[PDB]
Amino acid sequence: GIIPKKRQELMKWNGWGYNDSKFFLNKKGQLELTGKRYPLSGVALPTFKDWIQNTFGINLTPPSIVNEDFLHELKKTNISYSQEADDRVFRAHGHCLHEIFLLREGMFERIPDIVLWPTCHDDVVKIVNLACKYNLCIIPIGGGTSVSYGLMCPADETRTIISLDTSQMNRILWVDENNLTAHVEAGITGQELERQLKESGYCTGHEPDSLEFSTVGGWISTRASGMKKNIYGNIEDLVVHMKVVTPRGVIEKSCQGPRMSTGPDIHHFIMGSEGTLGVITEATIKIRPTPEYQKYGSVAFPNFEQGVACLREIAKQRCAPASIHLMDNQQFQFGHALKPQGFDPNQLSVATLLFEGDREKVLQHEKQVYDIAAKFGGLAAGEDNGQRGYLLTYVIAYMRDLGLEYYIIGESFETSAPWDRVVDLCRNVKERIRRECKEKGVQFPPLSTCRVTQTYDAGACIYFYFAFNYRGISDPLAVFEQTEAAAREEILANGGSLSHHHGVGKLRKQWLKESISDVGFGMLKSVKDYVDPTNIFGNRNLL
Amino acid sequence: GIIPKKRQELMKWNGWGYNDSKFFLNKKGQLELTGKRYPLSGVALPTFKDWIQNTFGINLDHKTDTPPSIVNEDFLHELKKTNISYSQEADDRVFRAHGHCLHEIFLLREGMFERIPDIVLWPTCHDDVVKIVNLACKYNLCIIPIGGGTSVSYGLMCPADETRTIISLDTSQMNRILWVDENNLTAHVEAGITGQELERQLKESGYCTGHEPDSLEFSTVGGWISTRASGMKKNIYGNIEDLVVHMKVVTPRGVIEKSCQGPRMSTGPDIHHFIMGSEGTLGVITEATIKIRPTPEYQKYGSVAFPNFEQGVACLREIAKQRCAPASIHLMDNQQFQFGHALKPQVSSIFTSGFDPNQLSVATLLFEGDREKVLQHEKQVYDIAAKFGGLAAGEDNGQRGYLLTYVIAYMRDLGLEYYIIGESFETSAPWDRVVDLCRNVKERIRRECKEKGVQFPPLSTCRVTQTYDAGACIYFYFAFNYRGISDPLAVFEQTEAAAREEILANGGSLSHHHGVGKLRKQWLKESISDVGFGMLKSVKDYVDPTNIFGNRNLL
Ligand SMILES: Cc1cc2nc3c(=O)[nH]c(=O)nc-3n(C[C@H](O)[C@H](O)[C@H](O)COP(=O)(O)OP(=O)(O)OC[C@H]3O[C@@H](n4cnc5c(N)ncnc54)[C@H](O)[C@@H]3O)c2cc1C
Ligand SMILES: Cc1cc2nc3c(=O)[nH]c(=O)nc-3n(C[C@H](O)[C@H](O)[C@H](O)COP(=O)(O)OP(=O)(O)OC[C@H]3O[C@@H](n4cnc5c(N)ncnc54)[C@H](O)[C@@H]3O)c2cc1C
Ligand SMILES: CCCCCCCCCCCCO
Repeated sequence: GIIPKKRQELMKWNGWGYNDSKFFLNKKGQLELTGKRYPLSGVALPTFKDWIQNTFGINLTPPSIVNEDFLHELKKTNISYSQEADDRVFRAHGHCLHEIFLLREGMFERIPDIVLWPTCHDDVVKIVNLACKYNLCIIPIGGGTSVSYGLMCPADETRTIISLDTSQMNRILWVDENNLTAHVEAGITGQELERQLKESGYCTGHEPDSLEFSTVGGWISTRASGMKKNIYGNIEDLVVHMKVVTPRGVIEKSCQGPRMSTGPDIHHFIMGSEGTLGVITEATIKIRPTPEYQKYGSVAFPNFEQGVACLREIAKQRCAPASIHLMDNQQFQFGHALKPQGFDPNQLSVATLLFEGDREKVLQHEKQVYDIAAKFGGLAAGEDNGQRGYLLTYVIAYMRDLGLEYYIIGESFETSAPWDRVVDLCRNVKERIRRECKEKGVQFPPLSTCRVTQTYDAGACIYFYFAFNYRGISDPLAVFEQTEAAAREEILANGGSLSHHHGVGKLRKQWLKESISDVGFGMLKSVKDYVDPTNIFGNRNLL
Repeated sequence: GIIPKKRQELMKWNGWGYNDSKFFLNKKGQLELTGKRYPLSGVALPTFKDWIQNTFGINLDHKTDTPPSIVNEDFLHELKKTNISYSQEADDRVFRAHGHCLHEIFLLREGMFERIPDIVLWPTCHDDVVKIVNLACKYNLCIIPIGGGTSVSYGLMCPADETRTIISLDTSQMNRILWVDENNLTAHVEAGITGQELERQLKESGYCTGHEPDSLEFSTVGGWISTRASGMKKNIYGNIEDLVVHMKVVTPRGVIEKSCQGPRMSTGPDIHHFIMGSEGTLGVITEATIKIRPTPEYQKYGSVAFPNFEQGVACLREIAKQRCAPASIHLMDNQQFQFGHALKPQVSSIFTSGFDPNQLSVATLLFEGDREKVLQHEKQVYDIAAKFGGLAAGEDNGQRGYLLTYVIAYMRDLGLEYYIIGESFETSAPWDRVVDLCRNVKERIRRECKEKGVQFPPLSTCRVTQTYDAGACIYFYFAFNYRGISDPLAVFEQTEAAAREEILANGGSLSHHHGVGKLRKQWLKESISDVGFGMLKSVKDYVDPTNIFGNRNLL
């Protein structure tokens, strides 16, 4: 769980995840994941090659510029640092298709000048003070999992850029059993956090698909949302306290009250601030007893529309299981071709379910969902379609790399939307993608798939996957980037949000002002100018 | 429920609630409420008098010019062209010069305010509010919004040295439901609508919000958003921050509004949270989208008696750990149990004063939802309560407590008639501090009162009113007979400030829901840190550069 300083040792320098885990062909011509890390690791997938082929129509460095007297004072602190090219390049990007393309086939315009590794809050304080005194720029990094250009260094930033890496600041400080909270350092990952709590009988239940690398400070910065938010909350519900180092000083509430009325909630000034205001160093998070029992389920529907109506009714009755997804036909089959070993199969849709809690509770809940689903032509579809629909959110980032080795570019994007817009939004957005690809000269209809991933009282989170064979297409990236901007326009035109959880970074900046209004934007600017008047936190996300 | 412009016609000008509802001595010499509004209205309460007497040491036989309107003539000329209703009448202005703190009421009964609004305006829509804010930029005016006037933090008090013309911008005529969306289960409303009228109107379509603060009869959507209001059934429905899905705000800089109605976003820091808790300092909230739910099938009341307060707390904690809190659960201490008891109809004899009865505590419970779920739930909660010595004290005690919430504020006026000053205050605290905080804060109150030369021990009681994962809301009530005391307001105000220190020192917050206003300003920086304070200031300075919104709450 602890990220070592030298990341490339165990992680891919040009891709998602670990070095020891990549899809290859076993000695039977079947796709299989390498290594021993996962459930699916070493598990052969007889059907997956046939799925790719049929679906896509295929066969199968800048110098370190640093002030010498700053550097001298930094030697005195004993904080570990690096000016090595591979360290700096590793931290120059997140996991946008664009950025991954560049790493494989080119170089970044700008990369951090030096990497620093504080181990505690006081080290962060020194670093922020040094950056004030010497006029440095700080971009914080935790997991490096940003999908929003949130870690990209601005091309024209001429100051020394410090990549402030939070990975060695990763302790559980205290677990409070009476209040059911855990106070942690911001660089701890989801994986390591859960491993450690579990040993004491607790969990956080915060499970973003990137939990392996993505950190507590990253979740707060980007307003992260987890797979089981229906039980545990999204990040804004989980956090009860935080400590933040800004150029102006340290933000921290004086007490750990569960809920306050003491003016506008300054925790909300920091959540969603995407590295632009300071460094979150410590956070207090709600914890829970480990669930007794878990069960997967799934449900088939005659079409997408009926499935959507069903999830809505589920949310209306306020009995969503720990997690419920709805997949459209394409994705269902994407998922179906992940197995080892009527209704109109064009439009047939599948919901996946995950229940957790005490056993007779789960079992009693499971019967309540199926009845509700019965009303909408849904029939129980069994456990293992359940399991593997989820593992489809979890390995996908491995698949994207595989895709790239065979001239396939793909990405995901998401929106939230009100319940009465979901059906039209999905249909119109998937179609917009097909139309744009045609018009740009893509020879094969792209993969254009969506799934509903979160329900709320007022609406849903919608996930989209988009991918095409770039065969005899001159410029594959830029076509892609244009198609994805068009899909955003389609999303906003259908009443969807700029983002549900990924965030804005530099990728969705141009839309922020209309989304939050001019004055809204102005309010954000005015906090930035007060807390960080010299713009030390100059990743230039959001504004 | 639509507030008329001239409030004093229906409402007390020197106290809480309606004109037709007050306590009095009936012809049998027993305390009774006049009028018909409440379930207790017109019901004799034989034992109340004794309790007052036993608890306060009074026999109950012993009872007890305005600033000119300064307004610029050309502004006034431009205001006439808008057709926005206004008044410069003294009684309209005095009405809107206060909330419901003890100190303010005392003043209304025995003196006059240093400073009251110069003019009252009644916009009926969002565009009116924009005209008024534009007019105040142009003419250098100051604006204090008011909705229900139920602030208990000095949130509405006009600063004495404010020299500009003060506009009391009254939102009571902005009260419509603009749309009820049944696919999305949301309602879009104008900010001036009251809890009571909002629910009444949703009910006709099959809906409710379930936000029920004790002041719902007067308090408003805009008000709730400004003060971060908390309602009794937040366990089911959420507090104000969970209920609001969208809002529209008018500021001197322009109009704050998100472009979409998504349930949840990651588009930077959530600007809704800049406006919730702003207490009138930034602009007028004009419109808001709120979650609604189908009207619950069935409601059920319950109660449980515990050996002591401590065991009761431990049970509440455990209910929260299993996450099966009823729609509402209150744990009241012994004194409050006994007070409840004084309000039953059975007339005792005049020669007449396995649980120990001056130690036991009572939790009151309310469940709502589908009949079937309610009943499983009820049974589940009692099973837990039993593991803590809890025995069901029955549904009539449950129903009684939940009715008495809306009549308690009328009791304070009664007390003031007989030389008794009292006030409530609240805090939120971590689970592991609740027991000590309650004990120490109550004991601090007694010590303070004795040391300030109060003859008779004060009423010093508490209840736990909300449970959360991380803690609880605790509600205090504090009251004493001030006969013989030289400076009673000063004594009270000093005691309440010591209780507040005693609260902070025991791990509790500055406020769970009443908020800061001008009453708790001195503690804010330390509560939120200097930089936290700094950040709020920077938004105020951007959104309201010339401090048009000049009630001076918070900062
Ligand atoms: C395969 C994959 C799956 C994903 N699944 C999910 C998901 O389920 N749910 C979800 O919400 N997101 C998901 N994401 C997006 C991303 O993981 C989240 O936004 C994550 O929270 C970012 O955390 P991190 O530690 O990697 O932050 P980083 O990538 O390291 O940084 C993100 C932003 O936060 C700033 N920042 C980071 N740390 C701090 C700090 N401590 N103090 C101040 N600023 C800081 C950075 O400067 C940057 O702007 C996924 C991404 C990938 C690639
Ligand atoms: C007996 C009693 C019981 C109470 N019970 C509760 C309770 O259970 N829960 C709870 O949370 N509170 C309770 N309160 C406190 C109070 O009702 C709440 O704080 C409520 O939110 C105030 O709303 P209001 O409409 O009366 O606002 P007002 O007092 O009229 O306004 C309060 C503040 O908000 C401003 N304001 C009003 N409208 C707007 C507008 N639309 N835009 C911008 N600013 C505005 C005012 O200028 C002032 O600063 C109680 C008060 C009393 C007296
Ligand atoms: C082999 C098929 C390629 C499909 C492309 C889909 C890529 C989605 C990965 C992005 C990760 C964000 O959640």
